[PDB]
Amino acid sequence: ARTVVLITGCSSGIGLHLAVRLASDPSQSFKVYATLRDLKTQGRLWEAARALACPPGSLETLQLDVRDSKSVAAARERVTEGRVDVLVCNAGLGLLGPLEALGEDAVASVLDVNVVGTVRMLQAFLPDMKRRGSGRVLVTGSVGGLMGLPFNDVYCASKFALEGLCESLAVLLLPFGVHLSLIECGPVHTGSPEEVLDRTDIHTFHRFYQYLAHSKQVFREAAQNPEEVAEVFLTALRAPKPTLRYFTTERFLPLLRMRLDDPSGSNYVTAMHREVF
Amino acid sequence: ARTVVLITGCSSGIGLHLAVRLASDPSQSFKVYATLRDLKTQGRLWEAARALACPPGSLETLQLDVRDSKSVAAARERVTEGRVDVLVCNAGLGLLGPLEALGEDAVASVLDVNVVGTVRMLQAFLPDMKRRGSGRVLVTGSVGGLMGLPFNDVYCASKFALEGLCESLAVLLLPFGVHLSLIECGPVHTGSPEEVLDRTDIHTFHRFYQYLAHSKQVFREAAQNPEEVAEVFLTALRAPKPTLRYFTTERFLPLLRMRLDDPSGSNYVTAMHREVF
Ligand SMILES: C[C@]12CCC(=O)C[C@@H]1CC[C@@H]1[C@@H]2CC[C@]2(C)[C@@H](O)CC[C@@H]12
Ligand SMILES: C[C@]12CCC(=O)C[C@@H]1CC[C@@H]1[C@@H]2CC[C@]2(C)[C@@H](O)CC[C@@H]12
Repeated sequence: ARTVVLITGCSSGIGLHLAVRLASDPSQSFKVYATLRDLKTQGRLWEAARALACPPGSLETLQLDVRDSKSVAAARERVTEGRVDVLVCNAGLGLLGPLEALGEDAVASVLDVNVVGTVRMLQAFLPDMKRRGSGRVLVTGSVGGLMGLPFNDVYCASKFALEGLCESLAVLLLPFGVHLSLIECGPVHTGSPEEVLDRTDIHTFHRFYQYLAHSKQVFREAAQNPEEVAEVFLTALRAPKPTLRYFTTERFLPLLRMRLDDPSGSNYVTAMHREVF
Repeated sequence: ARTVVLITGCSSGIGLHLAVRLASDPSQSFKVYATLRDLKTQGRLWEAARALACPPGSLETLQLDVRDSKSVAAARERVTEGRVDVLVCNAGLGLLGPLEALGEDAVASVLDVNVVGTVRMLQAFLPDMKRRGSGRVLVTGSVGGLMGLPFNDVYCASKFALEGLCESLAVLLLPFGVHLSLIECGPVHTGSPEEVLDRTDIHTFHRFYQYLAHSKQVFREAAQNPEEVAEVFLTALRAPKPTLRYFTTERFLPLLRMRLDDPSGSNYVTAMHREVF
């Protein structure tokens, strides 16, 4: 009857706002499983759910740790309807800093949550979709998945990885009737200094500050409401033939095109260096 | 005096051929540390070294496991010259199959060797390069880093990740005088069926066969000599101002451009589906 949606990473941000947008939809078309790594963070989702007056039974929370394939399987068994019509792979971690200041565990964690975590969800959920010959997968992407950003080396690695993962899968899934799309987000309004200085050189440290200053100004001028981003997920959801990629904004497309039409990377690296520094 | 080169993944392929090309250079400009995960595989490198008559002391082998930051640090201490002029990040794993048939450990291993392994090398070696204000980093890339290939979902994820990692770093390293370049390789002439069938559906299994058939024909028609690929690394090495990206072939550039100029991904996914299936 209803469209069953399971969303990862609902404790804040896009995931939180998408979950309550869908559950509160005036048409009541959606049953939403909002999943979270730590149940102690669920308060914010329930406060938003109340604000939007989600009908009882339109929204349920599950604990799901995308690092643990047992946790993934336990949450899938909790989908009482026995299918997922829309899977939204949104859990993700950022990681910001000079590459040599990043702990090895932090690097592996970002990769595990952002890439392997999405692999675990797709392994768990794609089979029943392929069998039914139907289902929609939406994956939260980033501008940092489409072009490299300084001091985001590992975050960008992880978001570029989701691009390759999803594009590869889409080439195969086409004749199966299962549609996968990336939702490419720019900024969204959702170590300490001594720590970082201890792990890098003064010149890199200064470039980091410059990057942070520029980033803050891009964010204050350009950040989108998660309400507006969530509606782009909805657009993808309802598209009779969805495309592989949706963009939540036109903002970064000129930078992207400059990347796109000089494959040597020389124009992009130059332009981004000037843009930031 | 000599240009000190440390290359990862020298047991076969590009890494093996690049190592002996450099060590055997008639000019004797290069001292090469060819590194390998398992020393039992070093025979092939030494057979090639003899064939090309590398002078004694032009080539040394080190054991290096890019999964282990202690192994990385132990090999760096073995660079008797106390600097690395050229770091070649080439170790890599493939992974081929229906996504749901891939073991979780195999997925994590590919990511660890191909992405985190390269992060470990850059963390270990970039600091002294930035300090000197000089050094060249060359990273073995792939066509699968630039466009998604069906049944290579995790391999492509890993090779897309190297793109984001390197591009992000290049934006920063520009004013430091340290130059990083990807060398984008097409095919290079360097589970059992019951296993895979047990882990997927018959229809995906059949698409896998089709992909393998097409792949084999692309390889037989298009595979390059690693001798020819190694010379593209040399070109990058010697370029007074290197670009971010070198391509070893023009072959896949029409497919890439079609990807590049439809950001929605719709033309690429369609064209690649038709190309393979
Ligand atoms: C990381 C930031 C800033 C913080 C964030 O939420 C993600 C966002 C993605 C767009 C980036 C931006 C930093 C400034 C950049 C790099 C602009 O120059 C162009 C794209 C911007
Ligand atoms: C994985 C393969 C085949 C095996 C290999 O060594 C890597 C190589 C990269 C180019 C791929 C190719 C498979 C066939 C493809 C997908 C062609 O259609 C275009 C690019 C090709």
